[PDB]
Amino acid sequence: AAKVVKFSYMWTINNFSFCREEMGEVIKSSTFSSDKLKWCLRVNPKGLDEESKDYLSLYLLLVSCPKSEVRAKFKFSILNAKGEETKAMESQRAYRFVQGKDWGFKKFIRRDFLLDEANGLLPDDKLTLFCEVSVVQD
Amino acid sequence: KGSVQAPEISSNSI
Ligand SMILES: [Mg+2]
Ligand SMILES: [Mg+2]
Ligand SMILES: [Mg+2]
Ligand SMILES: [Mg+2]
Ligand SMILES: [Mg+2]
Repeated sequence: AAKVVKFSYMWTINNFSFCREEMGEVIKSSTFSSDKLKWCLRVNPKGLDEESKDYLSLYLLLVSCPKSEVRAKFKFSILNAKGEETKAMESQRAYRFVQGKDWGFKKFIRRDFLLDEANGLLPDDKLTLFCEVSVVQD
Repeated sequence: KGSVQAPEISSNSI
């Protein structure tokens, strides 16, 4: 019965089709708090390498903690045009964070699925991501 | 592999 504390963060990226970031370039969210933990989201619209260039990557970064390492699970999902969390993926288990360290999905969602208006993922050209962080308490 | 998503988790994205 580990003690887990869950919180949810919403980040909306505006005019997403217009993003000019290429492979390797990153968009960072603003910092957010859980308990003295600080986090941010990193998004690579066109991945990080030729490998993942057809995908958007999504990563959770620990910006601040008050001791040495943090143990946490994370779930990323996308808000669709019907109002539903869509394409959720979670860590099956907790990952070890220190300040500066990201964990995430290099291939979080195929670009040509994201850009397909039939999947309703860019309502008004806005990409809305949710991140639920589950921090295991010591 | 053409998949909408891949579940692998990794780090040092920078
Ligand atoms: Mg924005
Ligand atoms: Mg913004
Ligand atoms: Mg830039
Ligand atoms: Mg789904
Ligand atoms: Mg590991």
